[PDB]
Amino acid sequence: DMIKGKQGRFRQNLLGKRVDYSGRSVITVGPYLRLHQCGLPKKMALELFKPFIYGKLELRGLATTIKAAKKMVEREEAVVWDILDEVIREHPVLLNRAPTLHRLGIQAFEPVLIEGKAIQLHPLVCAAYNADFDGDQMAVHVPLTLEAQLEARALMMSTNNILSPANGEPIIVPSQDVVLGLYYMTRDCVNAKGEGMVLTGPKEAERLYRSGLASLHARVKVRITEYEKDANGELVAKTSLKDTTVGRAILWMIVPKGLPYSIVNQALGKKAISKMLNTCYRILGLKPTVIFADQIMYTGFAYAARSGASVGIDDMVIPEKKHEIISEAEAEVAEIQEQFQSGLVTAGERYNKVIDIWAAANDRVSKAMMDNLQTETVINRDGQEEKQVSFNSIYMMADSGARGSAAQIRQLAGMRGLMAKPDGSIIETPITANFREGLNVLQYFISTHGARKGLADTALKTANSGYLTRRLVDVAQDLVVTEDDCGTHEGIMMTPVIEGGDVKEPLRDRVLGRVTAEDVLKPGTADILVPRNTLLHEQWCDLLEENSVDAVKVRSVVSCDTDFGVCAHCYGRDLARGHIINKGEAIGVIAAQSIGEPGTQLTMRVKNK
Amino acid sequence: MVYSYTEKKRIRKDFGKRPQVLDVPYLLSIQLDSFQKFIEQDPEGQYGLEAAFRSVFPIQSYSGNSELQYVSYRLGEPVFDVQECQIRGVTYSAPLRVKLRLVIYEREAPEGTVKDIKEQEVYMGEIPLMTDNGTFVINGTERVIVSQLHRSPGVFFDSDKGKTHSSGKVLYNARIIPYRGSWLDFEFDPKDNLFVRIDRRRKLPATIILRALNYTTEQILDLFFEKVIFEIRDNKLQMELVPERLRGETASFDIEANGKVYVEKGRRITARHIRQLEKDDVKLIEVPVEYIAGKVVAKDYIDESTGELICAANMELSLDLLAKLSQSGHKRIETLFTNDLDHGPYISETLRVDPTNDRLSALVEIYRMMRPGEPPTREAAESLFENLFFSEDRYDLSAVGRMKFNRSLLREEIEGSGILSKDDIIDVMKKLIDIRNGKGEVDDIDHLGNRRIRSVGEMAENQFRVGLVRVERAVKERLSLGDLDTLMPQDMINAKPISAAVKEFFGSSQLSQFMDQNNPLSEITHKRRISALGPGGLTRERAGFEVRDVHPTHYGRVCPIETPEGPNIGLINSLSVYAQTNEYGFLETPYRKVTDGVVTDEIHYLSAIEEGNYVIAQANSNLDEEGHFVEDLVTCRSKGESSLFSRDQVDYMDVSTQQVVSVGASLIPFLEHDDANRALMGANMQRQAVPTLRADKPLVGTGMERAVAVDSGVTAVAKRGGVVQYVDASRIVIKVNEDEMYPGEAGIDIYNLTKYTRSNQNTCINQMPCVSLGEPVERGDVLADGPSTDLGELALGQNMRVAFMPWNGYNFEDSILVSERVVQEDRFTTIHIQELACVSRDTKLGPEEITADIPNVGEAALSKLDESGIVYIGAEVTGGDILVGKVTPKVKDSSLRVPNGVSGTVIDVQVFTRDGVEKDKRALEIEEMQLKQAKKDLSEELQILEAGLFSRIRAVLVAGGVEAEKLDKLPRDRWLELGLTDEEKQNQLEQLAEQYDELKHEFEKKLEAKRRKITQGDDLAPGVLKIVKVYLAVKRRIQPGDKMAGRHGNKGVISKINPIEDMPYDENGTPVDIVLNPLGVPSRMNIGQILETHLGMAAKGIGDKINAMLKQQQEVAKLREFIQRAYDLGADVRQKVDLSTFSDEEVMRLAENLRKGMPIATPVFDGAKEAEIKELLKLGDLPTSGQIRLYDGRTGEQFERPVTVGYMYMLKLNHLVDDKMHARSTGSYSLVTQQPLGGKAQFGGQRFGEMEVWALEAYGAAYTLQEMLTVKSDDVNGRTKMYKNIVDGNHQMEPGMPESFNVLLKEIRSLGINIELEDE
RNA sequence: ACACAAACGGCGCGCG
DNA sequence: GTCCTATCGATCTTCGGAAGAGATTCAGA
DNA sequence: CTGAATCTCTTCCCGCGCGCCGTAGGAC
Ligand SMILES: [Mg+2]
Ligand SMILES: [Zn+2]
Repeated sequence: DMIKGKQGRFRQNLLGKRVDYSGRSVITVGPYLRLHQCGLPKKMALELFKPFIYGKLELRGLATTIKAAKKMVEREEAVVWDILDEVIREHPVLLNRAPTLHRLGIQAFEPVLIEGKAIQLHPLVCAAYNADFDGDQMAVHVPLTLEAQLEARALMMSTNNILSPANGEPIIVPSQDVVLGLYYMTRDCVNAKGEGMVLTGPKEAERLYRSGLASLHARVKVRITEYEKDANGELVAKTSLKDTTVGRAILWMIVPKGLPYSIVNQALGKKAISKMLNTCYRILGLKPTVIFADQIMYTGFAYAARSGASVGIDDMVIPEKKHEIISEAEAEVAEIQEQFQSGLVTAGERYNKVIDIWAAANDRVSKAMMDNLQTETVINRDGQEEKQVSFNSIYMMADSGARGSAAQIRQLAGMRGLMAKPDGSIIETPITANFREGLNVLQYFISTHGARKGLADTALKTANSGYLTRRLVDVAQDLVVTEDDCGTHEGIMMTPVIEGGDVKEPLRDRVLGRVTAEDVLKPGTADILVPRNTLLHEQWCDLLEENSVDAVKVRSVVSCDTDFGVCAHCYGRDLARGHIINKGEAIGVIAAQSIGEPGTQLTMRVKNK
Repeated sequence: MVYSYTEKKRIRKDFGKRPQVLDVPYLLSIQLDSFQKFIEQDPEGQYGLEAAFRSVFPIQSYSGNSELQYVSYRLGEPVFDVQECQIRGVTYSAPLRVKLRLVIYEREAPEGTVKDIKEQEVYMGEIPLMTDNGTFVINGTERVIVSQLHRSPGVFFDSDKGKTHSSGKVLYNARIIPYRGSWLDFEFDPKDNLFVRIDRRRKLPATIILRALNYTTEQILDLFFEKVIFEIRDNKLQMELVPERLRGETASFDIEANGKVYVEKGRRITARHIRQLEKDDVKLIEVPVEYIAGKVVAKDYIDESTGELICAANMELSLDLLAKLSQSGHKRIETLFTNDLDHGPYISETLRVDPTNDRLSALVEIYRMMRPGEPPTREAAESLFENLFFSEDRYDLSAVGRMKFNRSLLREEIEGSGILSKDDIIDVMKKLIDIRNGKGEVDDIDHLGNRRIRSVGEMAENQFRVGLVRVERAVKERLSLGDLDTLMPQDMINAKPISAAVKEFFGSSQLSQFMDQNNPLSEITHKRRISALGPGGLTRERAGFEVRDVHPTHYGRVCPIETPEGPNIGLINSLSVYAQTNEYGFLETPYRKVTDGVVTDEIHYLSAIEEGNYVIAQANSNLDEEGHFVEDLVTCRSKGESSLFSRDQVDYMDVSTQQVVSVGASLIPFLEHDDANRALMGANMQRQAVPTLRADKPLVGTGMERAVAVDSGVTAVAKRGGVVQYVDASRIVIKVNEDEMYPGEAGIDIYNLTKYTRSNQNTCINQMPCVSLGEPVERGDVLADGPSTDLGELALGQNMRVAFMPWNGYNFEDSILVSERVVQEDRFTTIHIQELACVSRDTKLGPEEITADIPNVGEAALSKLDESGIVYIGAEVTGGDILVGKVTPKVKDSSLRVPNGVSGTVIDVQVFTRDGVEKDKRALEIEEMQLKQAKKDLSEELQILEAGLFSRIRAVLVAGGVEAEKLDKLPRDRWLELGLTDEEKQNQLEQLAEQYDELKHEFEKKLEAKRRKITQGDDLAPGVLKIVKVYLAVKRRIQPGDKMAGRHGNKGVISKINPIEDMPYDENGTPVDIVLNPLGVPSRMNIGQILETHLGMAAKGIGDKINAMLKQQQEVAKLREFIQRAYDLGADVRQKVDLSTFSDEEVMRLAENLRKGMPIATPVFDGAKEAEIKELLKLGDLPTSGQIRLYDGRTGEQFERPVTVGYMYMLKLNHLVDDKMHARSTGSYSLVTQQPLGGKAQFGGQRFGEMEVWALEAYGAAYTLQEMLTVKSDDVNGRTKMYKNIVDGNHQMEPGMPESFNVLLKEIRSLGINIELEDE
């Protein structure tokens, strides 16, 4: 028993063990923190570094002996804090949430000291950690030796880990609040205070807004300068005049050089910000990106507060058609039931026709509800009135992509809609009521079936998925990239998934980052467009799709002829580095974890020319 | 409308519309009734200890024709009261004592008594009395026993889908589950043969039992199969056709009669064809003889002409067999009517499988299976078989079990024997066959009707009976062995086994819960909780989604929302507000009757099986005040399905909209608007709430606040109609109206408030007064508030001033922003109490003692102690400070010190000792002090008692022995001295003096008894013979990381404290208390919270305008008009008040209470609508939108456009950061494995989880990992050397080798395996 | 003599 | 009361679940 | 030596917080 199973030595002790110089704390968000920084409480810090403190004290010579040093620390005297600051001056530290999803689940930080007891985390990072501040705890560990410190700083440090390893894509995309404030800022108003002036540049734009003589999203003409990096990368400037809203100009000041102004000259939802930041990094590199992220984070909070982006019950405008469509639909359903009483239709046909009537009714409600809210703003511009996208709180939150979805608003403003038993059978009458007006008892009771089912599935799924991952990690762990080339000229061929008729994925995304197995045949015949083992990075992939390619042959890890391992060229690009992998890396765990995290999100319960 | 004095101080404004008839039933009814029913010595034979005994007794021995027979029991009063028992830290047990008759009947004669003796009240029992609040007091503990949901005793019918042996077949299952004893199961084999198995033992053919039940094959066939017949009628064996049996058939030959053909080969048969066939007398038809051969014979047959028997029932026919029986002279051959689907051959199928033939073989065979590899014996087999299902002592169906069973078989008679019988088995068997033949329907185990609730009383009794069974073995042997002429019953029965059984049951059973005393609501919801776990139930992992998911029958019976998070989901459930339990233990709910056209106030309770028959309208459905539904048709659930039905076409209506939810959900206002997910969270968080020091009340209420507080029992109640005269914040005493003053009674009632005392969750429960001397009270009025209560209104948290908006990211995510004002305002300051105790041991190197002469410890700590070595009450201490100066020889400071990292104040000393132990000065004074306190209460009680006794003397002194000039100056005991004969005055003086002495004696003996109890020591555990208990009080403010929750599932942690200047503030110069993240609202879909804040904001405004007038000297007329207009506002609300009547004095008193803010009620599903809210805002001082502009406290500039500003009720959860934050740099290590200790209680280190190692592995870092396990976890040598190097500033590690690895190697090597390390 | 300190294994309830 | 001493293993409130592959196992072929 | 219908010892997210609680039989 002591050996076998979950309680066995292997799991109990060997593959996981309690460690000194560790602590756990409750989490909090520190907006002031820079991305590389983390805030921790003095109390924990004082404990954690006692051996370090003693050394400095005896290096100071203030403590005659270890016991004396320990004795002084009990005082918590000012000098202790002075030494503690010196000790902690740059020492990296490790923070991990539990259970970890992936290697991003653990990252290194530089500490700052706090009077309270919670541990403070940068908001942008926590999202990657999947932290929700409803009470989440977190564990801290300190690397002791020189080698670990460099290891922690070189790899784990947050600045290194902007890219997801499951996909070479930024995991840092801003928060709900940060994105919304910018979204509100980047929106435009047809007419506004101070509208219609000409500004030399952002400098006066900020001043004019700060003085309140012009509104943030008021329309304005501006002069601006922007930089292009030449064929080699040398950045040269151009100046031009633009028509824009004021908020865009001020935000441009935060934008570093080398990025076209057009990307920001538009309303910026999470969609736009996601690709803007992603492209920015590739064009400019990492170092500007990390600092660029912080300024984005600071700005978003500041003007989100100024916006006063509150939400109120009055904001939830209800379409009058809701009653009309409901009454209209109800009449038709009654006809279907009567026709069944007439014998004109079977019960199943009677049933399914009714739900179709409801489906049309609900959608028409969605049409009316959604169309009204977005349309809800009529404004005067130098006389006469015009329509523009509504500044409604609810619409902005969903439209910005910060939170929710069209379904949520449809329930709240429209109807909770059709609903089903635990068996999945749809109740032959939907939940016609919205939430702005209360449910009826039975309607609410019906909803309980769905809600609990969702919780039930989650509970067992989370347990089942973990046991799956354990199986994955064990088998995968053995594989390691050790060779540069295995020698094969063979490979597999890649295509876009062609199902449900035409494609449902682009071949561009899949071939990216791989290596050819044979030279690419150029459009036409006998001409070769790419070498036989070219690292298929972005431009060539763009070049290929520019051509009439349908499929291409690439080397694969499975085809890799390596002994006791894998060859780098077969693996190609590293998701977390962009460039080809460094030799000596155990990919197997990475792949296992990559699959493991998303698995939790699953569930356990002629057409054209 | 009129109100009580307690009600007439905060008349909570209401908006509910429905004038519900039925009041909220008493909450704890289930528990109290359960135990009361169990504990009573009910003369009737059902339920309670009496029933258990009658089940067991009489108990007899074959040996001497001797028995001991049962007589009823006596129950003794408890040794100590609740608090004395609690203080002493023991179980609040009562003793059981019984009478029984022990007899010896005569041998060789009619069994008259040689000797019989009735027991001298043998005692063996200690059972915990259900405390007043329905809890049970255990040793130093208070516990709650939850109610268990278990599969009811009855017969079940089930089918499998897809699991049917992969064949795509349908498999049918039938099970009989007794109330007690062996399981019995019947099953349809994939090969369609019917098999039986006992207690999940190996498969057997059902027919074996039939033989065991002494039935022949022909009898078996007659029971199960209808006959089909052929007869020699002028030619070969014409068939006795019954045309109806041709249903769905196609003829294979000519079917003809009366010169008319009705069917021919290949032609189908139908009903109209059948009508002609029988109508035309087709009773005989010569089927082609080969068709006869296809059938199977229904009987065994003889060749009577030769006295020979050659034919077997179940034998399939052949043409020669037709000749053989005809050769035997038989006029008829009988065969078993069958159809390929309508009438299956399953019994015949089984008969072919069955190897057994006779009852001997059946009895032998079954015994063999029950007794594998054991000697059979015919009578042994029979007796064993009898035990299986035909003796209560091994198989028993309770009254409910039999009733349930009879209901299943569609018996109109529900009564029956507790044991089974042949017919009962046959009926069940046939039903399963009926289902197989497509003429039966399966049950739904999840349907409530199949499920019943067990309560404390029921479970305890069964546990009690089990103990008797273990007595049975002992007593029987003793009785068999005993001489019986000098042995007496106390010898025959010994307590130990029985006491243990109940004793261990309470302390160990999963259903026994260490009560979540967190807060008043936590207890009550915890007490009415339903669990599926435990014996006879499922297990937290073995539960399919279907069982977990809410079932339609749950409506109005089990709250669908309350189920707690985690694996408990769907397993743990709470009763509805109006829930009730049937005598059978079925959860039942009341409904109103649709009497013809009018719904009527008559109410009837139904179980789900009853509800299926009728149609029931929604509670909120409109009606015309006569009973007729305003709409001619209404929405109703008939068989759980939702459909609309006409007035007088519907049958019943639900009494109350709140009927669907439990109390925990009920407290959430505007629930109808909010999504279930958040709602569920809110309910659980309620019990998570911790009281606050400055607790006042909820503003936006639901209407449960008064009821919950009263039924909780934490508040004091007026037991009699009375007026108040005393206050000390420790006791309250009431003078009672004459109509409730009893003829030989004082006429006064006194109560003692419970003060600061650690809860089960380390929180104080001190009660507070809410009254004044001379103040009147009705019976049942609220006398004293308890934790989280005011005026008997449940008050968990605080009404905060809040707005929704982003604020510099500090409120991103659930993060909650907080103002320094709130902490200064004490809103969420809270008090915690911790207990620390020390024991003195019989250490073999010399026993321990408490002393101030601690070795080498500093003077300052010693100063904190007294000369007894004990810290003083009221002291203030910090981590490491000495509390108990206990020491060990060889002397040593084996003393108790404050835990590291905590500071608190000291209030308690309780000292205990074994018998034969000397006391100290501290204990003596405390013990004497408590004695004095009891005496003081007794004296004051005596003072009124004698005062009433004096009143009798003084009254007659008005007319006889008149001495009013010096009335009481002649002492009131000297009043007797009058030199009088039997005269009226003397008779009063002389007789009442005897009563005066008895009264004096009662206090004396009560006084003596009290101090004697207080004086005595305790039966401490061995190895220690004196104990001291110390309590420590901690006051806690709010810090970043504390967990905060709003009722609408909006939980979040707070992280900031701001200079009050920074907070956004309104044009009226008022800052907000809190700021919340707005983006959560659409994500959570709990808009109701916003409705709360809007309403609360309006409620505050009403109070403010009231406050301004009261702050001014506005005359009462203004106050009268303003308040009355406030209450009358709204739609057709149910509530009303008549302020004009209240003397203009209670108006001020009532009005003063209002100036804090208007308290409002909001029925769960009949709350106020927006239009009403808009009017209130207009009646207030705010726009109908409720949103306001605000200004940045940092810059003084206005925020863009209005924002939501409102007043919300907010709760503090018992999870504040300091109680969870933990850190360790260095510390001890475990012996069995050198890895660090674990957890917070011990100074353990964090566990580096297995998965997290993988994450580390994902990165290329290796040195970190090496250091992680070697240095930091599992290498004594390395970590010590590392320790020095750090002092040396090298920060370098030596590789080492994990010690635990050696442990594994040893263990493996300790196996039969040889394992080694290889150098090369 | 310049030095150790109080957990082994279960159960229930909650937590993200 | 304290303290010594020898096994420990039957009949009672038991059943409360279930996917997946190596024996052993049902029906002849 | 073919066949299913029979057959039983593996496994059941990672961590955390209290509370309780552990051989039988006997000199009387
Ligand atoms: Mg969380
Ligand atoms: Zn390769």
